[PDB]
Amino acid sequence: GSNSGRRSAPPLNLTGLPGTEKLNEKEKELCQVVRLVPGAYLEYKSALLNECHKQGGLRLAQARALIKIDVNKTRKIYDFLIREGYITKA
Repeated sequence: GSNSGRRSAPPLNLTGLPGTEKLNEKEKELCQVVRLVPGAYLEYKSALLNECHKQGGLRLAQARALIKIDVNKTRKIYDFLIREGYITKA
């Protein structure tokens, strides 16, 4: 047999959603705790990476504005790429 991409299914809605099959063990908990969606987060994560590299020097404010899905919701997604290293904080 081989991997199935199902595992024990994380909490909230994100066990067989479109993208969780790629969500890493880290991003998974980040979206689950924030109740986010796979494709949704996968999108903002990609756009933020391209824009941040284009403008170079994007901070949290730009995140809550570009992907203004909410208040702490964007702060958690951005604080992840920022502290992780995917993007920078000015």
